[PDB]
Amino acid sequence: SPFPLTSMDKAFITVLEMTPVLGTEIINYRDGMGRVLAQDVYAKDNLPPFPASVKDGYAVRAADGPGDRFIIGESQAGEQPTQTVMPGQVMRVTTGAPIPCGADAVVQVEDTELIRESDDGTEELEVRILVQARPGQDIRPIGHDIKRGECVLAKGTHMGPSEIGLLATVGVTEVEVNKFPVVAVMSTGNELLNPEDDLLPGKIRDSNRSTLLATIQEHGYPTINLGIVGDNPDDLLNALNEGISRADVIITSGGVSMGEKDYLKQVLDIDLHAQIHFGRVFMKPGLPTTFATLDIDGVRKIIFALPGNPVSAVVTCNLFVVPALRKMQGILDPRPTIIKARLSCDVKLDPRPEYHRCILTWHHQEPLPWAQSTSRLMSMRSANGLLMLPPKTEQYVELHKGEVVDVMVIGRL
Amino acid sequence: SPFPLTSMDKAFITVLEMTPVLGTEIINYRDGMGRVLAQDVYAKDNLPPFPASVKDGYAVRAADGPGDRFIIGESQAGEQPTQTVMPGQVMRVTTGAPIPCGADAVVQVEDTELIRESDDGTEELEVRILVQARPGQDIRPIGHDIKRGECVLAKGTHMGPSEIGLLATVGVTEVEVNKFPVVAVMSTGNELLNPEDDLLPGKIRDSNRSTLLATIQEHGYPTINLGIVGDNPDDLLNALNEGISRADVIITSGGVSMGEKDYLKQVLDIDLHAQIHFGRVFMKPGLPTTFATLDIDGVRKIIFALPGNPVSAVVTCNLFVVPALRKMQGILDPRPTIIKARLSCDVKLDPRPEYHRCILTWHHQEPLPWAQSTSRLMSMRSANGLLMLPPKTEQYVELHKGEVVDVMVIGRL
Ligand SMILES: Nc1ncnc2c1ncn2[C@@H]1O[C@H](COP(=O)(O)OP(=O)(O)O)[C@@H](O)[C@H]1O
Ligand SMILES: Nc1ncnc2c1ncn2[C@@H]1O[C@H](COP(=O)(O)OP(=O)(O)O)[C@@H](O)[C@H]1O
Ligand SMILES: CO[C@H]1O[C@@H]2O[C@@]3(C)CC[C@H]4[C@H](C)CC[C@@H]([C@H]1C)[C@@]24OO3
Ligand SMILES: CO[C@H]1O[C@@H]2O[C@@]3(C)CC[C@H]4[C@H](C)CC[C@@H]([C@H]1C)[C@@]24OO3
Ligand SMILES: [Ca+2]
Ligand SMILES: [Ca+2]
Ligand SMILES: [Ca+2]
Ligand SMILES: [Ca+2]
Ligand code: NA
Ligand code: NA
Repeated sequence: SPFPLTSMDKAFITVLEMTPVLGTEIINYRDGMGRVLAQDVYAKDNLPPFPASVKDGYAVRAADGPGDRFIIGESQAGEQPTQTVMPGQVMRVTTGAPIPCGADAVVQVEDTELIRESDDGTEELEVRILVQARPGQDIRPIGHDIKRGECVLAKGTHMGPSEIGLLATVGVTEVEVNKFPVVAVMSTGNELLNPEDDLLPGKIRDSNRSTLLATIQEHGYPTINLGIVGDNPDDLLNALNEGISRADVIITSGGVSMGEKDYLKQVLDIDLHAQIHFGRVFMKPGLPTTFATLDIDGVRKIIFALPGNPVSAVVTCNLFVVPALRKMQGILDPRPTIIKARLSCDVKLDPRPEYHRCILTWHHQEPLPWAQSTSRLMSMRSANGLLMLPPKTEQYVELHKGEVVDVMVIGRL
Repeated sequence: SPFPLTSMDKAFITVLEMTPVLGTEIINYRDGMGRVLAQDVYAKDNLPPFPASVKDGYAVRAADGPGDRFIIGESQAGEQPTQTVMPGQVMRVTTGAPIPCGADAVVQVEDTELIRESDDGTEELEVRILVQARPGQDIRPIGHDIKRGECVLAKGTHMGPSEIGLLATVGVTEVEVNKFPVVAVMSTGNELLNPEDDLLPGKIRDSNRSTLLATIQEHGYPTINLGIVGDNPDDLLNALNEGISRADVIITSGGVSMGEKDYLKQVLDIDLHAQIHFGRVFMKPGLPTTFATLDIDGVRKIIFALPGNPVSAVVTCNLFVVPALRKMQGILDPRPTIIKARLSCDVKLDPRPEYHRCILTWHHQEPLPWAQSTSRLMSMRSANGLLMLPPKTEQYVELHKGEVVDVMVIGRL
């Protein structure tokens, strides 16, 4: 128009406020990594479901005290005992085996001495108990860890390996979760060739599509590759319509500044009738970043039209797209983690808030990491942070090596 | 035997020293996430491959100075111009378009005023240049960003999205990388049922297999599910032989303490003829953790026999297995990231170094994160750290809330 310069705060809040939460589906628990539960999950059994030994040793009567005992048998892991321990008797137990009737404590083998075994040294017959056990010692009573009827996982839980293991424990193998967003990515520009092409005069290879798709995939979301689209409104409209049909989220790059052949914003508004919430952001890089929604058939589609410059595209993808995707897949607080780190070099501040990929490194002595902006060993590592520099003011015009700055985590630390 | 209590330092060093690096394979660049390059990668083209405009504006002769100029045409993105700019002339350019012959600078449109356009307002004819440009301004010369013949990625680089984008840029779509390890996981114990089973007397559901497989999958490595194996040497040997055939790494859990039906270490030594490098570790939890190698047909197989206790299994998997897998897939320094964090509560120290899953959280004010050991909102989050508590000494017997401790990162922050 030009569109108003939207502040970074307002643009980010607008993305989260306008992005929908996807519907739910039932999945197998093994497919639950990174999913958010849409239901509370309850145990239908006690854990342990029988009183269970914590130790290799003997199930005893605490009231017998220390002394010499006849071993009446062994409680085997996986088998309910049938014998009752009576005074002067014990039963051998292993870790995880059930406690027999008549015993109220376990004495670990280290607190015993063997007296007699069968001539074939395969059976223990008599043992000396060297300690006074307390009732209940080294036994997990029924339900000690989980009780039947207990809610073991709450709706809203963002699951990792231990939550999957908990579902396995309680036998809840099918769970309701939010869907993951399907994200379509297209590149735009008459100068672009595919990565697989040799160069032709006036042309370059499309890198943004690969970088953006890889970024989305790294977060676990399914993607659709919509290819390269030329700088013309008909082709852009057709590609957007395909994205809308096939995906929940459409990411484009290129064609969002005010250039003679930058058509995306016109197509979004005039042809698609999408609502453009912002078309410029007061940020460096990323000035022409554009965010639109399209409500069709009771469904809200999300469209990010990112800048064409490759660094701008990947930075703005991490700032705006990834948090939106996290909200869509049901994460209750979708904001990225921000950590404090020390600047590795002096920096002159821009009037705009400025963002730069960096590598966070901890030195085993120092409490704060260093942020090295993108060495023989550092060239081996991928960026895992986005430095977040404050706007310059009449007071603060520069920051110095060692000073503390905010860094958004964008990769595995 | 019992096996010697191996110090944590020695056990960890032994794992890394004895673990092999896998062989290489050629992959498509799109499949490169998390891979390590086994070759240097070179650009075969310049970037840009033509002198490219940084701006929407006009390609000018700097020597003409400011003034009124005839527009002789437009350089289009993706098209080599054919006209030569002569004195008193300019050519319209867009960002990324080639600079025509005869021009040596770009003046952005904001530093100009239009004089005349065609009656049909679709063609600019005459423009006022308001600034004195410097030769080269707002042009990326050929090779400014990447030069033909330049090494753009070194062998040993652990690739993320931006490295994939760089491969796309230079058109190197096939790259040599280290293989990922195939990791087989089995559970052991006569008391175990599958997650899909209803409980039977004396039995519990196998959770370790799910938790361990999910942990490995979270790191991107292919897995093989070897199921549940009973406490008997024949079945254990057969399952290990299947793992050895199908996988690079075999993980078991259970059956590694000194109990009457704990057979794994006997099978590994006597039947498989594997070399057990350690069979106990002075750590809490994880005392019976076992690490073995098996050299067969010039190939080194890796076997981790982890403790059966579910918390021990997941802790020891993160401490020993994940670093080994990182070395196998070619990461040069496979050690996890260790960060400094503040303890959320007082802790009594054990004679053994102690490890506990926790959640790291940053508060937007404070420089160090807090480590909360595994709240309405915190129950929504998965563990992302492993607290690393030091052994007790005659001097240090306890640590207090707020004191700084080491935390190993085990999840996305
Ligand atoms: N997919 C892409 N891969 C690599 N470079 C790109 C890609 N798309 C655009 N570019 C380049 O980025 C720069 C800006 O492109 P442009 O389409 O003008 O972005 P915008 O108009 O959104 O600011 C140009 O140099 C252009 O060639
Ligand atoms: N896969 C599993 N899932 C859940 N619990 C398990 C699993 N394997 C073993 N356990 C339990 O862990 C505890 C220790 O098992 P055990 O086989 O004695 O380990 P180890 O001998 O290696 O110390 C027992 O209570 C046992 O039932
Ligand atoms: C409202 O926008 C402000 O908060 C936001 O939330 C968080 C918690 C998360 C990171 C970051 C968000 C990605 C962009 C906006 C900035 C700030 C400008 C951001 O910083 O910190
Ligand atoms: C040699 O073992 C010591 O260093 C190791 O390396 C690092 C850098 C990485 C984490 C951790 C490793 C997983 C276990 C051993 C500890 C220590 C006991 C560990 O701490 O810090
Ligand atoms: Ca363009
Ligand atoms: Ca443009
Ligand atoms: Ca067992
Ligand atoms: Ca055991
Ligand atoms: Na930009
Ligand atoms: Na253990």
